[PDB]
Amino acid sequence: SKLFQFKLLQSNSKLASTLEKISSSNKDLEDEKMKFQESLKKVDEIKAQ
Amino acid sequence: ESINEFKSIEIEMKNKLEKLNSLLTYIKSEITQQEKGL
Amino acid sequence: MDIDDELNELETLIKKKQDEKKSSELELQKLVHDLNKYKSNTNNMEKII
Repeated sequence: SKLFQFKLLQSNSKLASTLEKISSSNKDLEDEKMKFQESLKKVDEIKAQ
Repeated sequence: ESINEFKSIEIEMKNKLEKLNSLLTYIKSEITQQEKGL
Repeated sequence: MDIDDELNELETLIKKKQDEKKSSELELQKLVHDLNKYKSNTNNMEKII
């Protein structure tokens, strides 16, 4: 049971690390979406030109 | 600029797929922690 | 001259269409990269059977 508790703590740490990685990936995706919106605004400016 | 925007949209779709895979893996790892109560 | 221009325009449109197809090609693999894999997962379940 002590070994199972240790394994559960390790699994919780791994899940926290995976959640942090997923949060960083979501932040990168949001930055990419903002860059795409800026590119769309530049395309609209080019259409006006 | 339009070609670059299309490439950026494709890269964003790939990154979103990777993030969805990572989120599914994290959800599986969190669901695998049900035995922590015992 | 007019005819030439028209032809060029058509070609341009065709090019754009091809580009779209290329994007679809990515999708044509992306979900597929998991889709059959999902079936493979079911195959693992079949092993349990």
